Amino acid sequence: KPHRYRPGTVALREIRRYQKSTELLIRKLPFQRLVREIAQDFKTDLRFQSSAVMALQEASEAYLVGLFEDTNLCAIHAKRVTIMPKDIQLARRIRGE
Amino acid sequence: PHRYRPGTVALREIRRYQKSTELLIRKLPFQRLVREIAQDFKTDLRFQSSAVMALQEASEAYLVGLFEDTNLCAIHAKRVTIMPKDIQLARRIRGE
Amino acid sequence: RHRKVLRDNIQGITKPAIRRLARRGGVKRISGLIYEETRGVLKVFLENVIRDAVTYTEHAKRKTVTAMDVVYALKRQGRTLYGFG
Amino acid sequence: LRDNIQGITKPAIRRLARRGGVKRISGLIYEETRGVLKVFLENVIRDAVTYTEHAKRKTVTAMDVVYALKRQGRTLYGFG
Amino acid sequence: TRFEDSPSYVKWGKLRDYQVRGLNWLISLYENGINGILADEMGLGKTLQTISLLGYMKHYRNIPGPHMVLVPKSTLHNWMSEFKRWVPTLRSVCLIGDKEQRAAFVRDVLLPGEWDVCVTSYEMLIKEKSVFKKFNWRYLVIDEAHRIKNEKSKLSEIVREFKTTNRLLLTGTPLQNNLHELWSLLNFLLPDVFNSADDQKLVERLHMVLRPFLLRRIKADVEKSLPPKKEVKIYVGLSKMQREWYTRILMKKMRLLNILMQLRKCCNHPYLFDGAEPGPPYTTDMHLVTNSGKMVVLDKLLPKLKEQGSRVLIFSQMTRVLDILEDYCMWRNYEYCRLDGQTPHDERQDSINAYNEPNSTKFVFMLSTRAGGLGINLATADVVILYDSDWNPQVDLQAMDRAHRIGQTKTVRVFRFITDNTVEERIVERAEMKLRLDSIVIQQ
Amino acid sequence: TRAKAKTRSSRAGLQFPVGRVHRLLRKGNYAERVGAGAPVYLAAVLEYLTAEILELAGNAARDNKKTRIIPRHLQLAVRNDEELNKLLGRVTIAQGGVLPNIQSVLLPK
Amino acid sequence: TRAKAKTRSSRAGLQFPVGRVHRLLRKGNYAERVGAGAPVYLAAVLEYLTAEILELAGNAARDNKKTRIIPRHLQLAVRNDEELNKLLGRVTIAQGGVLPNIQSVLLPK
Amino acid sequence: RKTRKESYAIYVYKVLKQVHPDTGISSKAMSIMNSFVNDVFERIAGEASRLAHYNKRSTITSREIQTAVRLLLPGELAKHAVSEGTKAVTKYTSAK
Amino acid sequence: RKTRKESYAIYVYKVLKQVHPDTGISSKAMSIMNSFVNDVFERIAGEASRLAHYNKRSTITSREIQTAVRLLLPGELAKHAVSEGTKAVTKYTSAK
DNA sequence: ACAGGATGTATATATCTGACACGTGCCTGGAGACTAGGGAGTAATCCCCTTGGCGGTTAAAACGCGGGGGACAGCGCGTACGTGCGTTTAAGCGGTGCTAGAGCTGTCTACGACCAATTGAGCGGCCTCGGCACCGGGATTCTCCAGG
DNA sequence: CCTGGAGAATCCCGGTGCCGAGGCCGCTCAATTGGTCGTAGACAGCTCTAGCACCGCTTAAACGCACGTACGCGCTGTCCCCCGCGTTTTAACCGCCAAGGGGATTACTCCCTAGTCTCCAGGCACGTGTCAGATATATACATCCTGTGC
Ligand SMILES: Nc1ncnc2c1ncn2[C@@H]1O[C@H](COP(=O)(O)OP(=O)(O)O)[C@@H](O)[C@H]1O
Repeated sequence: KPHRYRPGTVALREIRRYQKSTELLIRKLPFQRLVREIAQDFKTDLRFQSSAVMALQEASEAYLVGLFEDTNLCAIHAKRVTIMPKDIQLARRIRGE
Repeated sequence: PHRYRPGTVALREIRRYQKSTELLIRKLPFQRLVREIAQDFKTDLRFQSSAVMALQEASEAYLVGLFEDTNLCAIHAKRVTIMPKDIQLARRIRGE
Repeated sequence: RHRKVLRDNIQGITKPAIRRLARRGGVKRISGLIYEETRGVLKVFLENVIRDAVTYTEHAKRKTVTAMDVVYALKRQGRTLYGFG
Repeated sequence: LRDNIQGITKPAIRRLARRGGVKRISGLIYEETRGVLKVFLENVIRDAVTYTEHAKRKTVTAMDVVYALKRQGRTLYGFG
Repeated sequence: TRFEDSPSYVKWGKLRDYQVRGLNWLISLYENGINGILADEMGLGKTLQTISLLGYMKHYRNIPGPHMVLVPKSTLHNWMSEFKRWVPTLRSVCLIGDKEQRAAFVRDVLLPGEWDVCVTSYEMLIKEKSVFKKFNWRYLVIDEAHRIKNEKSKLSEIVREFKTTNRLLLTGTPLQNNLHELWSLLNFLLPDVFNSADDQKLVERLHMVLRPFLLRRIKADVEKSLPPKKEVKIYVGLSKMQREWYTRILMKKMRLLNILMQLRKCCNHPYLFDGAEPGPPYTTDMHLVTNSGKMVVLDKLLPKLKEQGSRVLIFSQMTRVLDILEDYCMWRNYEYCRLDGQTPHDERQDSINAYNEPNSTKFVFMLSTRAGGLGINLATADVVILYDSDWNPQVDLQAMDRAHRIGQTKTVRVFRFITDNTVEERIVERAEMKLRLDSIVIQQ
Repeated sequence: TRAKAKTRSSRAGLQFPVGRVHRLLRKGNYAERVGAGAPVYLAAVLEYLTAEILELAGNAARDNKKTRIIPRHLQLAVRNDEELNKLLGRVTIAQGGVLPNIQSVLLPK
Repeated sequence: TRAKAKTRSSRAGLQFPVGRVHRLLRKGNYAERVGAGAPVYLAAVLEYLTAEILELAGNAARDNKKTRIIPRHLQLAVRNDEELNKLLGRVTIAQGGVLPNIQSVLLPK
Repeated sequence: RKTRKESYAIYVYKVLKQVHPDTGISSKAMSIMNSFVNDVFERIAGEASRLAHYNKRSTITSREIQTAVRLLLPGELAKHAVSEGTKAVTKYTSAK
Repeated sequence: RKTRKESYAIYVYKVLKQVHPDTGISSKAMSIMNSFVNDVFERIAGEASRLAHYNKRSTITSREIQTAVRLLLPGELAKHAVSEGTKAVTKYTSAK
């Protein structure tokens, strides 16, 4: 009875919205916790400047977005609409991981 | 008579060429191609033998790597035959 | 003597966040196993960058990682980042 | 000169593809591969010609080719 | 010059011998055109004084303009009840709730302007800066004035940016750490008199500068009851494992980022650390009181409390210490309940009522030092223990007197554990320095 | 007397600090000696590149109905251009977002 | 009078030229000054890397029934070791060939 | 007070005013432009130093800068930049 | 006899004779090893120069070289190389 | 296949705020003038390496043919995912409280690297030989493909 | 679904040529001494940022759930395309010879750049105020989805 959108319209609207926006998508505090946990095993008792975490987050977003673009291209190459770990691993091996 | 199945000869060639190490493009045609390309940028150009040999080596290595990536893309598409679309996909992902 | 744990920090990044990233990348439909793969990829990338940055900070004889160290690490990897000095 | 790209023959393309590790080759691969070779060679040769023009020379050297390859990220060992 | 008893317009408000003088001082300050600070501390009718001041302004003067009273969230209902019950004629409105409810309130009451007094919390004030600045305010009342004790803060700058004619500060202890904060309060009060950062060189000049805009009174001057409280300072030595961890943290694999706070959760109980606890099993036996000096003394001292009047109120600084004492109490199977900031807001009042029931079998009540709602009538306690001391002697005093309510009959005696020759002594030394400064500045 | 000093930038008709470029070249440990015309050449090249990118970014800003240039406008200008996208291929611009790009297979039909 | 000359290579026990490395470092224009121990450190690192690659190549050449190292052997040694392959991933070796590798799908069923 | 920090903000603003009189710029955009100028300067200077070493010279000159520009920039940008640099050096050398 | 040219040929030969007493090398292999040594030296020296510039110092020292090798060489190679270099510098300091 | 009904989205308008653009004051690095030294341009000489040509040979390519295998389109299905909804929670903001870690200007000082001249031994170039790699040949083993 | 045939690849011997390995010559760069000067190590005071343990609110965003639907995936049939082989033609490959440009070296000379001192004027830190860009509401418009009728 209630009006419903098809499986794929809201996805396209979200794609348009997020390709139009420029902000960051991962949450700041979880990202900082992850960064500190990773840095701790390399060296203990580290202090991070608030600018360094932002730079790391920007680089992480850019890398993930480019990877997802290439993964989508591979999935379309395989005549599919979904992206899969096969596609991600293929894209990484082509890029030269 | 005597005839092999379609694909054993190819595998033997694959093994032979992956075991060998010598160049696989004819030297004189490659040299003429290089001179024809070099004519545009400057006229009356001369080359050394080592320059042409190095160009051939680098070109062959580039082509071999591209073909490996293309074979991977064709396998990903659940195919055995490679296609120009696979070549283009490899180029696009590598960044050209 | 009391005990209580929350979660792992690799799970701190969430499936809706990964979906937002994929939408910005242009993806329409996503499989359910993409998320563990994405967490692995992000962890590897971060470990490389952090190793380089910590090496720079150790050479500087400092205890504080700086944006300049991060930028130098990214430039050494080949991912030049503008806008952070 | 002209018609020199066709000197890169179908059997040679096949040998290179087999060293790559492919089994079946389409008939339309060949002209695409020729175009790829043309663009790659033009880039490298242009950089080498820039180096030899700065050197005020008229002969291209293996060192010039190596410098072009290195600046394009394709280091070549074994020529100087 | 002013009335010495309850005015007519305050119904059933008696103004017993302190509200009258406070209201006279407030009226005199309005006439002299200088803002004031009312610092009689918890125990006197500060709310009644402010309400009666507003009633005086509304009735004897014809200036019932835009009035704002800033209060914390927990006191909103109390202030509204006082407004509606003690000066019913001064009809007032309040702002609280989510964004859509804020829009409803502004569209229904605030913008129509039929309101006279608007009462809001700090957060709602910050959220409604642009929707509140449009009204030419006449009085600006800030209960718990020590909230804006620090400059360079959002609330302080926002309240400075408001267009107001006068203002009035309500606080218990205006001076906490140093004269910089009291200068901040005075600079907010008088916009231009105290713009600078600047026994006869001190004390005297401070008193004669602070006189014109401050009041301080004592309940016992006329109340003359509620017998005094004795503070017992118990020095306690640490255990061998405590000494070991002390040395390991002091010399410098765990995280050692803030050395002072690391030594903190270590002079209290090493089981707030990692690795001090035994192996994979969590065996709650002798991995307890018998491994920390403070816990040993606590286990020695509690049975005497059981054998005597009892009802020990416990004040701590760390919810980790609260949890470990909870484990100790369940190991001893003692009647107890735990209250802190993490406790849901509704879950706190029923706990207080249960502990204050005429027949409360509960013996242990644990509260964090600052995690109270600034109220909490714990008049049924008789024993108060300060397991930890903070850097705020004023906060310690307020936690002490929150159990010193009028209802109390048995004199409450305070305990203070100190680990001698450790960082606790430093903490207490800084606290004593601050307390002496605050006393010599304000109390006289 | 002493002639009034004329900056080498205004002498060569530039807007970039020729003297600062010479100092940076000399302190940069690139070579032992630096010619007089090398900093002038470099400053002119830098000015041309900066002018091109700023003009493209300003065109994008005017198209987006804002009179200020932001990093998103810079990213839009750097992409959408073959030469600039090749020069800045491996460069990440903070707060730049991505170009609108939807593959035609995904679009409903 | 002077004592007999002792090379810094013999001082550090190395086989690579410390003096030549120092001269190249001074003349290559990497910094204004060079410490005494930097050439020694660099020569030791270069010697270690050469020893590793040469032992890998020699083992591979012995497995091929030959006593001469050739570019094929060098390529096999480099590409069969993960760390060296990462170090020389973007490097082409003349007359090296490729690693024998056939995808399992192409193998006959 | 504070340590002096140098950048290219003044010159970037002047060029922006010349090419678009009624147009502003944000602080982060200025940081991006500063980093861009620094990156291009470093790339061109490194290419020039490498050229000087290759040809066994010791002086970085206008010829080296031009060759580095032609190596770095892609084509039409390279030729326009070469025209700009030639105009600048000729104007600087003509009577000064 | 033209102008003399230097290389690491004799040193590579000595290292080869140390590690494998009964193995020889060809001219192409020697050229490959020489180019490899030049490339590694260039990379390490450039990274050390950048480190010195970042830290605003005017010297290249053992700390700069060690940090450069830890940045360039991955993992186990880095640890072994650092150990070798530290041993060599210790023997040089003790013998001087 | 076409209407209308709900839903997101763009546009106009008004408000507010904080960051950008400009002016001030002061200092430090760039410009003017001078000197001195050697780096690089310029001319001349040599000789090596590139180019151009020819002729015989033989592998390599081009071409045609025949046929089995892979590409591609179609069909069915059952399942993992996208969409909407209620519930929980953890992020984000605003606060305290203190102490260290590094950027800082200022300062001192000492030792380590640059520099110079001498001198000798290590390293490159050159010349010569023997064993290792290569190639041809013959016997042995392996793998694939058709038939019954 | 095993057999046996026919190619391909592997292994062992014997002969050739040449390139690697060694031995000398000569010089050019590295080692050895002595002197110095500045760069870096070490201290000191100020001031600013980060962290750790919390608290108090608020609310957007994450989390778990139900459900139907495109979608991924397997199986089939068709067809033609690519492969494998034999034939003929072509051009690479090889070796040899001749000619001349052009790279490479050496000797002169000068002009261009390092280095210094002096002066001053551009550029940087610091305030400060006003406009461009969020943000919030109420319209108007385009998109999509299903039922309705044909
Ligand atoms: N009706 C009253 N008039 C004056 N003082 C009172 C009255 N009722 C209680 N008190 C005193 O006030 C104290 C509690 O009030 P409190 O919460 O301190 O008010 P406030 O928060 O305004 O200071 C008690 O100790 C009691 O002695």
